[PDB]
Amino acid sequence: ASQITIQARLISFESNRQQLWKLMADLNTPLINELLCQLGQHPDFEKWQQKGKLPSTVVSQLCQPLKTDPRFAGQPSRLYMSAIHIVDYIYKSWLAIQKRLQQQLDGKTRWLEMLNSDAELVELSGDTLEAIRVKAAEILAILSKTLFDAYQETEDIKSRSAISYLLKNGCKLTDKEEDSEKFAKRRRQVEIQIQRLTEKLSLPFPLVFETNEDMVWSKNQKGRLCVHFNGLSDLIFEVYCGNRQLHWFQRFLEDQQTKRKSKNQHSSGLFTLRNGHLVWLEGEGKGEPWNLHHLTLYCCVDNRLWTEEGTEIVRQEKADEITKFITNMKKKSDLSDTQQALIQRKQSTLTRINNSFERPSQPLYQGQSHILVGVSLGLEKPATVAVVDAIANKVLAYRSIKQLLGDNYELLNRQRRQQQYLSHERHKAQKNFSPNQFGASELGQHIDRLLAKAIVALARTYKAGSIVLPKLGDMREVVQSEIQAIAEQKFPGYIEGQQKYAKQYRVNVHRWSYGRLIQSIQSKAAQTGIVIEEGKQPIRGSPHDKAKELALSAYNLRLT
RNA sequence: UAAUAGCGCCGCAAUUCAUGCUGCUUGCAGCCUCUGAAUUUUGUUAAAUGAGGGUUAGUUUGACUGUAUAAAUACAGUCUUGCUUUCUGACCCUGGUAGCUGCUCACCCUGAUGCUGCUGUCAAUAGACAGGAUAGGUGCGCUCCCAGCAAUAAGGGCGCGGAUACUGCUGUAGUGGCUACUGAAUCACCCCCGAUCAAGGGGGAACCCUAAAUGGGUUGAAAGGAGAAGUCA
DNA sequence: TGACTTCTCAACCTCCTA
DNA sequence: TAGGAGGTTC
Repeated sequence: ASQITIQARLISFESNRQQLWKLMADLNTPLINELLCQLGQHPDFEKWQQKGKLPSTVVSQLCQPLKTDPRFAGQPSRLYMSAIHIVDYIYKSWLAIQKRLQQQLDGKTRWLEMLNSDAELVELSGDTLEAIRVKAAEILAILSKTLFDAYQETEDIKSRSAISYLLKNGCKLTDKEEDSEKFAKRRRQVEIQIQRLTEKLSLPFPLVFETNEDMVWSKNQKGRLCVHFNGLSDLIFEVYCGNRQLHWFQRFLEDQQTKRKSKNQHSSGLFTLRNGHLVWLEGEGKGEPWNLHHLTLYCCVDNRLWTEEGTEIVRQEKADEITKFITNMKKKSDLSDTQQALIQRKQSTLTRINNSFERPSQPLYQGQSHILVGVSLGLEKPATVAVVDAIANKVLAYRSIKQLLGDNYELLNRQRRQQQYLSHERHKAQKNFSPNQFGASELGQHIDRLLAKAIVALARTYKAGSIVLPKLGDMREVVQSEIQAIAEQKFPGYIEGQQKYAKQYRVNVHRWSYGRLIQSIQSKAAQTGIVIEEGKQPIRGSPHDKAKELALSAYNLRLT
């Protein structure tokens, strides 16, 4: 899985864009709005929230009686299926948050009604917690996924209270056979949250085209690349890309022509194009929306398919997941009419997958993960690295933040200054204020990408097999402890001065964005081929020592 | 006149070290000369930082094929489109006229993450006019500090009216926001005519090659994953 | 507004036209 | 015969 997206503006006639704006802003988004509302008031909605799996076909079923509606008609099949898909996945994320809120409220009402304190536990249930806690401990600690699911399932007052007590007490050899505070705070926090939940119980949507061939490519008489989409072939758009992204688009036309010249003996499905959104960006100025906003294509390209050697890897992934799909469907005896069509399409792909298109030749680097580049995140130094051997105990080479961001350091300093300025402005914004993006930029993202590129390049230089990153959850405790450590480093025991310096430090050296950095490193390493493991950053020590010990802890846990 | 102190940065040291340097002794010995790391420690007649607002489908970071090359990388060949960004420059500016609106003010007192703070010129009024990013303080900034103002922090006091949730003492008066039209730059060696849902076309200069031929070249660089939704603050 | 979190990332088989 | 648009699916 190395999916990446390229983009290119689409230029066409005004009449060619008035059709696309009206078709989408007036008919396709309202279909998504109505499909979202209907999926919410569906009777089975609370059944879905209990699970994480909205049914495969439900969003489609609510759309078939909606395609013929007076206000949702005239949409191309791809436009309709895109809207359905939009409702499934846009409303997917929507109802995911929905069942978080709705089902959390339901559980809080329920836990409030059932879970109780130690005193009420003794009064109603009255079971000795040590005995049942130790029994459950010897049941689970002595595939524990089944046991954790069982804990997730047990809801009776005594059973849920005792199993949660065992889970939160350490579920292990703890000499303190105490702390009814576990389910006490459980019920208390539940009551507070149920109180809260009792009190509180201009751009159209994109066009996801899940089929690669729904975009048909052609070369203009001037040599420019052109696109027209399935369902709208009278609408022709010209690809205004950049030369860096051009070799993808020339690959699209070449790949499509190659399938044509073989009389569809080639499997679109090894295409370097997987799908493509068709969004409208936002323009500055005035005017009818089609003349202001720039239509933009967002093609998702599996970068692994570019090389011929990489294609065989994809050729092996699909030929394995699909031959399993066949066997999974071959055990059933239902033998539906259109089901056998689906069965038919599968063996068609297997036969069509062994016909190779011309792709470049690359000896994909083989990575031995024994080397462990360890990356340490903090406040004073935003990020430091340590290339350390694990079989030995020597550090091959450290690099600090001033040394990974070559010529990008002034960027870090001015980004810290900007993050100070923007935070002061947001605090000054109070509750009533104009939009707070005034003066904001994506300098933080540029730095979080420059840093990931350098870290991965350093890993590749030393043949590193893995890059180790701190768990993002432990990034508030770590920064708080680093502030404390700096405080006692400056003021030894003068507590007043320590607090004052902590305040003044938080004023200037703001918290970094340790989510975009971990995500950008995950993207870059995955693109290059370096697997990423996660360890536990040590609480104290010098940043270089913290990085080295993180890297070693990662290997120690890998040994398990 | 004053900016003390604090806090963050950035050098500059100084020391200790290796991820260095050096030596083979090949994992030890030195060394700090570069490169870093880690302290602390100054703010030099200075080193490096450096935050008023804007302007380019700017340039550079590119693809394929071949060669050298294990690779990188180099070189040659062929192609080239303008996306979204981060810088570095260069340049422009310190806006106007119209409307529509928001807030805040009887009067005190403290003083906020409050506002203001440039150079001349003419006043010395409170404002012009010229300049203009060097712009109160420190090497450089700050919510810190200094100076004025402070009704537009919050709190306290407290006069008269009307009401008996709260009002009035309030002038565009001061500061905001919005829209519409306008002012300048509209760029990447420079200049001119143009495109800007598309368009480039010309004309110079320096330099290099070349004696010399708009003969050719060259006249800043980098990075990519985008959409949607929800939650927290 | 910032920060976080979740999700998204087809494909050949038809029938139709030229 | 060679595309274009629709169809359907866990």
